[PDB]
Amino acid sequence: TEQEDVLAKELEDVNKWGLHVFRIAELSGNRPLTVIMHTIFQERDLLKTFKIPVDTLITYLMTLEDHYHADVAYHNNIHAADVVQSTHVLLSTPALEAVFTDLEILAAIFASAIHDVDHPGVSNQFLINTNSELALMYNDSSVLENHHLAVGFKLLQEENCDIFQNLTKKQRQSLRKMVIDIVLATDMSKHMNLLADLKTMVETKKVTSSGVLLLDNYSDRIQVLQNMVHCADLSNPTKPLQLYRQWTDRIMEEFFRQGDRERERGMEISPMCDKHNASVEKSQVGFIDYIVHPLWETWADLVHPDAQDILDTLEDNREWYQSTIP
Amino acid sequence: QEDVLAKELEDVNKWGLHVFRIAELSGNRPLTVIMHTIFQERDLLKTFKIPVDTLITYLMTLEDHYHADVAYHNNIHAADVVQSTHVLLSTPALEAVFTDLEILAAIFASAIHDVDHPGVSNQFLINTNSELALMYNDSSVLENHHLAVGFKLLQEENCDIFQNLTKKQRQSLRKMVIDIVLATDMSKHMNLLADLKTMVETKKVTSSGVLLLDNYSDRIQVLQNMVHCADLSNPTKPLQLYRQWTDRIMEEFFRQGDRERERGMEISPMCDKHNASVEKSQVGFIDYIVHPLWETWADLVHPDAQDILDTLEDNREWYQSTIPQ
Ligand SMILES: COc1cc(C[C@H]2C(=O)OC[C@@H]2Cc2ccc(OC)c(OC)c2)ccc1O
Ligand SMILES: COc1cc(C[C@H]2C(=O)OC[C@@H]2Cc2ccc(OC)c(OC)c2)ccc1O
Ligand SMILES: [Mg+2]
Ligand SMILES: [Mg+2]
Ligand SMILES: [Zn+2]
Ligand SMILES: [Zn+2]
Repeated sequence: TEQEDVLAKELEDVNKWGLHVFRIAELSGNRPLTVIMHTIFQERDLLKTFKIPVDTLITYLMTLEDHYHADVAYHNNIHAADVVQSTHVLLSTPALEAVFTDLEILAAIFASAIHDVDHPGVSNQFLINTNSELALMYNDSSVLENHHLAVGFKLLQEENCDIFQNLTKKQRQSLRKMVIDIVLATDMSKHMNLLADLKTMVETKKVTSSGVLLLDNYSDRIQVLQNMVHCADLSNPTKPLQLYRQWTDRIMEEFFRQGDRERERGMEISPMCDKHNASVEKSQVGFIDYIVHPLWETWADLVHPDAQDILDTLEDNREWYQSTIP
Repeated sequence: QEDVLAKELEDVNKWGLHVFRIAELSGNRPLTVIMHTIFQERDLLKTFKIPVDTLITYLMTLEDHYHADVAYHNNIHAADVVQSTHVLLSTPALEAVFTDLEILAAIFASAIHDVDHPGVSNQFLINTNSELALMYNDSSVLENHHLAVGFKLLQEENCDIFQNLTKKQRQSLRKMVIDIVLATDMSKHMNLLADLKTMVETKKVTSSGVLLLDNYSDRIQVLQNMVHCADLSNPTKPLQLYRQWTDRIMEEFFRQGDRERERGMEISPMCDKHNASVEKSQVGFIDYIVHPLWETWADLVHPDAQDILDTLEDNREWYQSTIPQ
């Protein structure tokens, strides 16, 4: 119960950017997704709101967590827990106070939890180019993301796993649609289109008399949730450096293992996946400059000035990686 | 009785092929015999080095994955859509538009476009929480499944009709086939029609009247609308054919409505056998869907679709006359 006390203390940071998610994974016995989701559901009163039995929540979360691969270095249950917790912090931003309903909040957190389930540790392009069964099933289109949704939803049908058993039919239908719309938007090939649309929304943004974002139709509401989860998914370089560097080590391992499979198959090796011709530091600076900072600066504009500290951390971490190059 | 079948197959280039007769005379293999005939007529076996035995083995296996107990979405419909696409690809206004790989993709897409169809709609599959809708996240559920089956069957023994295509050819063909079949999702009708109207408004032609389509986006949109028109071509056929298609779709609709009734769900439009108006539904279908679509097609290929449009308007007038005052 001493370990349990230490875990509880660490979970006190669940509302903070920079939670010690790797320490939570160890202290929880490799159940970071289960314990962070349960803590967040308690913090947001979601079990009471949606009449979710606690044993059903825990059973589902444990089964979902089991369907992340413990043998992939990056796209595992720790990444899922991190994206869940990051989405939870973004949802609490002052610019969004009272903007989303409880069902939308539930959808965004559930989408984050399932968004990479059963990820094999290789990209959509690799699955397409190797004629995989997954790419055959999904017609080369959002292959991974369609699979993560189908698994996340199928698991609700296992014994004592239907956490949505007490929602109305209309609530379940709406939640299902929003979860699909959010996870499909995490397909990395959609990033540019998603950001272009977010930029349009910032350029045209409306704020209520209370100072919060005005979102008066489904398209705008879902677009904000899609970009929120995509920011959470691309949040590693915005975290304190000791967390960011562990994420870099993990993604590089997954990339290099994919590159080794590509090399052995005589395929051209994907960018950043050739361990014999890699520049990890240049690759992080490029990732920040071309992808992560454009996205996060736009998100920070949407919610100005709420995300200023996050953006400042991203910029400091860019400067740090750059300083290692010369 | 291969002589009568060969005679019937001599009409493979004509709108109004006796496809039901062919289905009967071929021992319920219209898809195989019509695909084979078209591949010969277009010299596709030589062009793509397709071994004839592989072609037949694949076609028979694909045909077997259409359900024999579904009245409309079966192998006869697949064969009809194939042959209708084959005729549309020969529209004079489209001469020189499409490459041989694009022709191959449109015909293969038509052949597979409804394979393994269970005889119920996407909305039925979604609202019944079916395994198919769970797999495909409620999005083009049937059409994703038809593509996955159609491609998976190429992996059966002696079924890889594309074995001698180059690697780039196979990649391009696969993408085009996916783009075409997913566009056959009926819920996309208005979007496709909009694309088609835009292409008509901005159409570039030679001084002969031949369409010039420079970019892939425009050409795939033409092929999407072409296969969609073929899919929605029953009311533009000779009336004796059209009336058989109406009988078949109504049987399939009513069976869906019977399953819906027994499961106590709301019965979909046209699916309630105790409350149906078959003839009014056909006139409505032509007025709101098939005629707008085919008139826009006819504008795109003006004036080469005028006989097809003529037949459609004749058949509309006939069905209207069957509705009493
Ligand atoms: C959307 O843009 C990109 C997407 C991708 C593929 C993504 C994926 O599939 O899993 C994660 C990958 C994003 C990523 C996360 C953490 C990183 O470092 C900690 C990192 O380093 C390069 C890259 C690569 C490069 C891109 O530019
Ligand atoms: C795109 O618009 C619609 C689509 C649909 C659903 C389609 C489908 O899934 O299978 C075939 C159906 C089209 C169809 C074909 C032949 C017909 O009669 C010979 C017919 O009669 C009503 C309707 C129904 C109504 C529509 O208006
Ligand atoms: Mg993902
Ligand atoms: Mg279809
Ligand atoms: Zn992810
Ligand atoms: Zn069809």
